[PDB]
Order: sequence, then C-alpha cells, then structure tokens
Amino acid sequence: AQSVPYGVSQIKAPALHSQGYTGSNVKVAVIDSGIDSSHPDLKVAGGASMVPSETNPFQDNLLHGTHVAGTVAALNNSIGVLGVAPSASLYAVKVLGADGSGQYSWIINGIEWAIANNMDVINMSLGGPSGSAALKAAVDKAVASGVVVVAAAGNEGTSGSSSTVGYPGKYPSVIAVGAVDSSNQRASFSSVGPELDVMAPGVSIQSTLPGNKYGALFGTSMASAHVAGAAALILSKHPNWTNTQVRSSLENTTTKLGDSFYYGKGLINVQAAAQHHHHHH
Amino acid sequence: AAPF
Ligand SMILES: [Ca+2]
Repeated sequence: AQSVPYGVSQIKAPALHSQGYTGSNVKVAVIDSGIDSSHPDLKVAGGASMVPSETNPFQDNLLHGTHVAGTVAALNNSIGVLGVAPSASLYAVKVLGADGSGQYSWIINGIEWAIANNMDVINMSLGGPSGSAALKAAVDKAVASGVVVVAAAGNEGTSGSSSTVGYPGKYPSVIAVGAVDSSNQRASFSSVGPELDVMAPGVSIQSTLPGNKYGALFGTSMASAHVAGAAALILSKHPNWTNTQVRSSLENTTTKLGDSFYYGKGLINVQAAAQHHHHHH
Repeated sequence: AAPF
C-alpha cells in the first residue's frame, strides 16, 4: 500500500494530481548526496557526480539525496510514498562526499551541469555558513538562464537579531525554504532572516531511503524538496512561465503564517500557485 | 557545504 506523506497533502499537491498535473516532462536536479536509482519508488532520468572520490551519482552514501528525491518525485503506485511531482524527470547531481561535505566548486559544477543539461528546477538541499562571490555568480547565472533555483534556508535556528540563512539560500536569486511542522509552526532548527522566502513541511517527513527503504528525516532540506516538487507541478501546467513567474506563484499564494523573518511569505500552496503567478499582472 |  502507498502512503502519501502528510507534507504532500499539506501543500495541496493531490488536488493538482487529480487534474493531470504531476510534473510530467519537468527536469528536476536534486543537487545533494546522489539518488539510489535501484529504488522501486524512484525513477532516475540521469544526473552526474561532481565528487572526486565518488564516480557514481546513483550511489547515495549519505542517505539524504534519496530522501529529498522521494519528496520531489516518489512514484504513484501501490508502494512506498508519493512525490509532490510524481511524474517529474529526476536527476541525481551528487555534490556531497560520503564524509558528509562538499566544496562550493562541486556545487557550482552541478549548477553548470544543470544549465547545460536543461534542468527546469534545481533543488539545493544543502548549504554552508559563509558566502562566496563564485557561488552567487553560479546561482545568478542559473536564474538568468531560466532555471527555478530552490535551496534549503539552513538549520541554524535563531541567533539574536541576525540572519542565520545559509548559502546559497541567502542569495536573492535563490528561493530560500524554511521548515514548518504539521501544525504550520516553524521548526526550532529552521534558519531565520529577511532572505527566507517560503516555508514547507520539514519535520518527520517520510520518504525513500537507499536499499528499498523509507524513513522520516527533518531539516530545511525536506522543506526545499516540497518546494522543488511544487515548482515541477506548476511547470507541468504552465511550461512557459519564467522562473520568476514560478517563484512569484509560490511566494504570492502562500498561507500567511508568522513574521517574514521566521516564516517568509508562509506555507506554499501549490494548488493556488498553479492558478496564477501574480507577477505584475 | 553540508546537507541541510
Ligand atoms: Ca509510491
């Protein structure tokens, strides 16, 4: 039996599935620890590993990219879970090594790979605590090329009056996604700051794990996965919307929650987003 | 970077 993790319903994905909007022919790069392509509830279209020691992007050593991938696009069938965009074309972009880290250069390599291979949506369920002009150039170039660029806001919680949003989440060109729970309360770990754009489910998120497994993870990574999947649903109904139109559709149709510094625009509503972009007109 |  297939379970639809609550987060998928909480963002109103199923209303769009019933209308025939499932992310078909939308290319989503999961820029992360890779994706297990042997998983019965995931169909991996392609991808690349930018990790020196790790030539296979379909070998997920961190059990992270696979979980992100399953929130984006777990298949609609009689097993496992269900993705926000279950028909999306899923790309494994491995930029995190088995040791648990990656260089920004490997992230930029993934971003450049994603532009060159015509990804519609980049999800970066990862980040670091400091900026680089190079990383900003790279996400700015992705946005200039018409890619919808989604990143996890970071898991740094509150730090007095300061933005704790990670990079590349912090860059204006990137959609920075924070984490709420099933009550639409901000998760205590969710990074805060004026760079926060939207919230999505980020606590106790059931998804696919390597070796035909499922499990719950928490983090702004899980939240970003919902938003990247949401972007794919939107583009499967409005394929000519610009990345700016897709971003505005999500930001301008949210369920308003608390202060913008903690919740940005609030919880995404992909059903409302898919009606209209609300960019200018 | 690291996973978020
Ligand atoms: Ca399934």
